[PDB]
Amino acid sequence: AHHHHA
Amino acid sequence: GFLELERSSGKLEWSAILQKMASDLGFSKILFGLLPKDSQDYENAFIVGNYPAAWREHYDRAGYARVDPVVSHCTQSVLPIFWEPSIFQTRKQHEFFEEASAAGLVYGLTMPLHGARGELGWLSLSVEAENRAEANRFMESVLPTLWMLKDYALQSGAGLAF
Amino acid sequence: FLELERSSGKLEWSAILQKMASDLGFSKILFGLLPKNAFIVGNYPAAWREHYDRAGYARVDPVVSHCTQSVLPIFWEPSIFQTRKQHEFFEEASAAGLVYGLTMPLHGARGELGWLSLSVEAENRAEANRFMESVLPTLWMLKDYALQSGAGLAF
Ligand SMILES: CS(=O)(=O)c1cccc(OCCCC(=O)N[C@H]2C[C@@H]3C[C@@H]3C2=O)c1
Ligand SMILES: CS(=O)(=O)c1cccc(OCCCC(=O)N[C@H]2C[C@@H]3C[C@@H]3C2=O)c1
Repeated sequence: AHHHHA
Repeated sequence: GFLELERSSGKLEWSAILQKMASDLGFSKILFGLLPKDSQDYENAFIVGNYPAAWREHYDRAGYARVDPVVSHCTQSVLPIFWEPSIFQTRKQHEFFEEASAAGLVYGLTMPLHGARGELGWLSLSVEAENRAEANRFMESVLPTLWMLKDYALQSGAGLAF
Repeated sequence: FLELERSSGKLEWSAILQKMASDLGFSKILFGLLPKNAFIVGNYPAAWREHYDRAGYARVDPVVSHCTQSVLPIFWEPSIFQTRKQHEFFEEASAAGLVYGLTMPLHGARGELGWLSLSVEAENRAEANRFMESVLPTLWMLKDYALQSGAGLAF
């Protein structure tokens, strides 16, 4: 859940 | 400790310490990169790590800083980006990741770096695993440690670099 | 952290943050974020916040100068209050109940500048330090999640 893609 | 990072008194010693820390944590290849405020002079960024030299040269020649979704993410966010297939969306990004895998960079994540004086950079770390599920399990287990590491590396690295 | 990042409005977001800080053992918090007239949330005593502005303590508080130079946390320890003005400052903070705690500097991707300050209640500084160190890895993630989501909400 820590994966981010702005 | 995170302490000998701050205590290191030279880029070469510092680099060696940070390399050993990432290795000790279980990561394979790393790239720590830092630029000063409002800079896109990638060719002169403070760079440490063991990313393959052929990949680093290919990346600069192909102008990948403008393709790589990790780089654009780091300009927008302080949160980590895992190298999930789903972030390589355009054809150029898909080809970029294919090339990355030829250089051995298949599983990993990048922590954006945003310094107190506007420094901008990244701490990228690759994982060697049998599959992406295994790689993601490992990275999630060490993420709280990595989250502190990236700010200690940012603070001490920026002091040595600028 | 997800419900923080998913909050709809500032009031909901502030309430979640406050609860998360309480669950980590902190009784008072102040989150402040200036753009590149800031975004302020928390439960710091209102009279302290007013005194702080009126006294111009931003130019005295060692926490503020630390945040402009670093991304690392600073614990509120006697050794950081040096000048005379800085001792008086910490004496007044005590009157407001801000005795033990730490501040995480906030440096946003778009140049936002801020702080996440957290106060803990303890019997002595050694105990306070144990309380804070025991949750510091979680706080270290929280401050970046709060930075990213708060910057998006306020600006
Ligand atoms: C080392 S360099 O030649 O001096 C250089 C020059 C210009 C820009 C640089 O940033 C690259 C850092 C971002 C990153 O890690 N993306 C991952 C995404 C994918 C697996 C593979 C990567 O590479 C580095
Ligand atoms: C809340 S406000 O009135 O709108 C306002 C207005 C202008 C500047 C503000 O930043 C101050 C935040 C830094 C901080 O927490 N230092 C601690 C250090 C020590 C126990 C005592 C503190 O206070 C806050």
